[PDB]
Amino acid sequence: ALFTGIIPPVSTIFTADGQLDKPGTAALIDDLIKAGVDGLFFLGSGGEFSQLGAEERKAIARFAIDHVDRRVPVLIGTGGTNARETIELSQHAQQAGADGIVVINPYYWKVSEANLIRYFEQVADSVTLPVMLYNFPALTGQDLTPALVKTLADSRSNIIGIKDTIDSVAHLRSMIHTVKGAHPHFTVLCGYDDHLFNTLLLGGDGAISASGNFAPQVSVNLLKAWRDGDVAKAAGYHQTLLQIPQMYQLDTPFVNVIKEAIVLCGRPVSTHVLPPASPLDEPRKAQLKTLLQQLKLC
Amino acid sequence: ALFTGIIPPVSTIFTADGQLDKPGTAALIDDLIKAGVDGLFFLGSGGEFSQLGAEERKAIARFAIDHVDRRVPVLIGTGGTNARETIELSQHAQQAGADGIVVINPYYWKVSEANLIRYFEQVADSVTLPVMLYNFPALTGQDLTPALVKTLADSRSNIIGIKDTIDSVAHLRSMIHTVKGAHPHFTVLCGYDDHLFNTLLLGGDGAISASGNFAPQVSVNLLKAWRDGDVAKAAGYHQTLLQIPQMYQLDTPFVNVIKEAIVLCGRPVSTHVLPPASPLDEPRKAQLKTLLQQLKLC
Amino acid sequence: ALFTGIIPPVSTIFTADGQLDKPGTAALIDDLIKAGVDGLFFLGSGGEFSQLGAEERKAIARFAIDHVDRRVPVLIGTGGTNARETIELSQHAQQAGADGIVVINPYYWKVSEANLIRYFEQVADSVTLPVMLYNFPALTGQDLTPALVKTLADSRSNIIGIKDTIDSVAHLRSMIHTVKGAHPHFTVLCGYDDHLFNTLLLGGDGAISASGNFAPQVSVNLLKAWRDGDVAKAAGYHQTLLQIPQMYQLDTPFVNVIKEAIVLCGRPVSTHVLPPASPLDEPRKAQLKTLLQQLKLC
Amino acid sequence: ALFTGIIPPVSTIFTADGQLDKPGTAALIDDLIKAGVDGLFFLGSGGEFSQLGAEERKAIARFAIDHVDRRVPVLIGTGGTNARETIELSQHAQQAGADGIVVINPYYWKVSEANLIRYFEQVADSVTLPVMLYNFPALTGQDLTPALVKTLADSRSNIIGIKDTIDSVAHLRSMIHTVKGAHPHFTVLCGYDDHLFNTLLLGGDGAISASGNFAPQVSVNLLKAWRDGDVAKAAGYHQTLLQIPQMYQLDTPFVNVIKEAIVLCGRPVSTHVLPPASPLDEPRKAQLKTLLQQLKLC
Repeated sequence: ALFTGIIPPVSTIFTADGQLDKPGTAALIDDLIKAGVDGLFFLGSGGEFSQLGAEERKAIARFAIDHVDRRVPVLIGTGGTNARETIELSQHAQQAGADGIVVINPYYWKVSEANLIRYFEQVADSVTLPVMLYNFPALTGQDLTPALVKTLADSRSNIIGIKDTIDSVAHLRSMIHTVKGAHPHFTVLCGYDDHLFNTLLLGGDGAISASGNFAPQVSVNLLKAWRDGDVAKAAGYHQTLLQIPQMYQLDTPFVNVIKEAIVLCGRPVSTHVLPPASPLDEPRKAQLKTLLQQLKLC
Repeated sequence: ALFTGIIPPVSTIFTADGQLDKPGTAALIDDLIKAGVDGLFFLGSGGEFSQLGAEERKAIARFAIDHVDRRVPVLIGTGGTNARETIELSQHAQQAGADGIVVINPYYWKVSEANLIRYFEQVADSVTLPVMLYNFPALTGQDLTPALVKTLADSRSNIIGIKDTIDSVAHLRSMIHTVKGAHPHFTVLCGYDDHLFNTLLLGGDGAISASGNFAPQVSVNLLKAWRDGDVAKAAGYHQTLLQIPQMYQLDTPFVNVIKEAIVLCGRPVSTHVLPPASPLDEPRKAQLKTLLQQLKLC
Repeated sequence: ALFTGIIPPVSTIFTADGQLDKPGTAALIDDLIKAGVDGLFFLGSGGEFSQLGAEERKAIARFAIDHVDRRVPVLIGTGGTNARETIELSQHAQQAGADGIVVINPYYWKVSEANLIRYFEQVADSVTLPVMLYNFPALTGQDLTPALVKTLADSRSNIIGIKDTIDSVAHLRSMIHTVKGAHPHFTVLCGYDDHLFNTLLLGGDGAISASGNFAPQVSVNLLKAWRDGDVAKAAGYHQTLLQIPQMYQLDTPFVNVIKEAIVLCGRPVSTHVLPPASPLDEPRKAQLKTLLQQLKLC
Repeated sequence: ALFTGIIPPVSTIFTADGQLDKPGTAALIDDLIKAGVDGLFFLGSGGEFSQLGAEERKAIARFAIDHVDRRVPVLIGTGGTNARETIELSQHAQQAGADGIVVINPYYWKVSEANLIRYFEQVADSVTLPVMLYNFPALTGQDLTPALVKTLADSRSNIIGIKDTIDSVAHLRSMIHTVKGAHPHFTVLCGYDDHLFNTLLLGGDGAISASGNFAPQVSVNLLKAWRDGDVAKAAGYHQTLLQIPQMYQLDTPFVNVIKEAIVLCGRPVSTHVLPPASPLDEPRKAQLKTLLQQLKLC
């Protein structure tokens, strides 16, 4: 099983001009590796992939991969609506030294099932890297069903995992039963902090969630306790993770909230976010600070 | 805080003629009280209230309350679309000796917010009993928001709880935060087996869920372990509760599955369900058995 | 084709104490027959079926059937969630002298397709009357697809039409293509005022819509002009029907608006509605008046 | 009022290698101008904007603008998820000689209302050109409400129109009332063939719809009859438009269908579409043919 455990969707740090901030991004990366995470996911939703151009995306992927320097496995989010660009980004990721790619379904047109299967087959066939699917139906408007994901895992042997970003115990349970039933080593990662514990108890593999960025120790220590067989200690961390997502209601998008949390929890970086996201105002930063303090996160 | 803990939505047991089966109903009630439940809820969704006439509802309430004979707190589900009837069913439940009523929002017309607040205020004023709200938006098509629930709890002091039937950590967390923040003794009970653990860890109060009928020991042992500070033990029971809901997929509606489970787990009753529900077939009964066996429930 | 043309969903008139107002209801019935409608539909959504008990429904049906006295075809809405009651209301409608019944799908539980087919088969077999289906997915949360409706028309020969209540050209077109393609005399009536014209141009058969109560001359004259080949005259009435539904925004439910409009347009009746509906306040009554006056309807 | 009447969302013609086909696109352009359209819209949804890179889009806009050579007004679709790119495409379109831009809301993140208002204000402030909004909630997952459109029309005087792409008489009626009530020359165009007639009768201004490509004469002729006060002639064209959208069911996306209809109605071009769209198979091409022949379109 590839890409198991805690694999944060790393924020991309930008300067005030909206250019990749190399020292800031590098420092966040080294904080996360230092914290014991199992891998790093660049250019996911929280990494602002959808607000970046293709060449910006390539430059960021290359920098991120080079800085990591094989210390942990690296995943690159290569999806979008332009399928030709997906292939271009996916092959670039492979050429630059990524260990895998993460591919969301096209989120403008909700393409027919036949087009959807064909889309994922051809992205898969375009690289010889492992491929992880990315389900985010709140944003895409099209759920990757456990049945369709099984079909894909049946069709292509490099389709080996999923980030299932959904607030649903049923979706996760059924994803694990349906797909891991047929494909024992298929990786099921939840996209939400507050589902890591259940995911593990259901027989899934970990999480790619936002709090990996500013509070990686909570998820890391939950996974460690769980693997140790210390279910009480695991559940104590889960109790914190249950409460964290209150801060994501502060703005939409909440990539600004995640970067301000990174700052408040001890890492000085530019908080700049790319439009149409916008800075978190002072009242909502104070609100964030008090929540992080209440959770003993800073 | 009223109605806390494990409060099963008791199945209504009927003979072949579609008439109340008093001995079957009595025996189920007596099984559940013996299992150590904290209360009994009659004529919830799983009790088939929506397939019953007003007079039959009154007959069932009467019989159930009298048999319970004050051994545990009793809730009666009195809602529907006919608000005159809701008031009639509520005052009947009070006169008959109920300890509280559970009231769903009208589920044909999704009435305006002003009509909805008025409805709930009107039914709460019709009785002097405690009133629990019932949120089940998958069936009602209209969610009872934490903000609207708070308004109701501010507005009437006998509106004291909610059964929040939803597969959503966010909805439960926000319910608890919003309403219990304002009303510390307001009772939050989840409607799904697989959210009990999370509900307790979030600061809520228990569950009214289907497995209460055929595996009450699992939720009962979970609540007891939790209240004893033995979180690992509680998590062990949660792991069973996480898996149980796959049986509910066998039919729609799944009131037939619940009764077949009661029989399989050791209580012989007739498993008759009211139209438009229909008998569970032999192949699906066979799948139910092996799931219950796999979970060590029979 | 049975039950074609203009068939108003007649409001039920009640006294201030919430009982059937016989003179008021009889006079509304007589206005509509005088206005040239093709049928009368009692106890539809606008007739407040979902707010009335079983015995009130029987009483209203009997009175309405008797007052009409075979001068136009009479339909009775017999649906609900209690399928045993649907059968008993449908059999009563037949014995009382109704010409057909209109049956909505169960709208609490969205039953499996197997259960849904079985339900409509059972109701259709309980009577030797014409059966019209009622699709209202905004309220039911479950669409009667053209495929499913064709399966029902294939299955029972007394399932002979549908009231399709949806703001969708595509749903109406596909309903007509699919069902009338296999059953040329299956009747398709739209449930909204502003789709009557399109329904006719698409090859369907008329409307059961709210404005049939207070402005029946608009629909009746549209249908007449269309059959006369005076398409420009039809389109002029259509322009009025396009603007009418802004008045329905005044309340939810808007059964109060419909009764107030009957009054405003010349027929003094009591405008009492059953909870959870409530009286229309004086400002919205005035707004309703100004909308009617703008459309030259009073 | 700017950009009224019939403004097709022009197909982008590509060669078998996926590059802009200049002579094919030029021929389509000249066919439409010659058919009497009131303007041309490049890089809408049907123009495959979402499957194209930013540089590809700039090349297409430049070529289409230069080929039209001021013969009719030209709109360019500039939107996407990357707001910085939206501004860059919008400024490029103005510098290239476009008459206006059409801007969809961001369709990955559904941004907060504040972020959404701010986005359209900054795109509008980036150009001195007329701006038309684009509502397509089936694809974006975020409806531009009549109330929000009116707030934008109040805020920026170059925000002067909307393409409202919705199967809804209610949405169109309310859009027209709310926004044109406040701004009499704000232009409301429907996005669907089968709502053109209702749009005009409601007080709106025309259509940007797929059949403008292959059957422009139907819409042009309808608009001409309407403006002539010959409503019966207009309604005869509408009867064809009511039936056209069956063909769009043949694939998702249906950009392939539109180009194959262009070919079947008499203009030989390459019918290549960009992934994740795919070629229409021979069976579905025949089906398209028979549908066009039935409507006397080829």
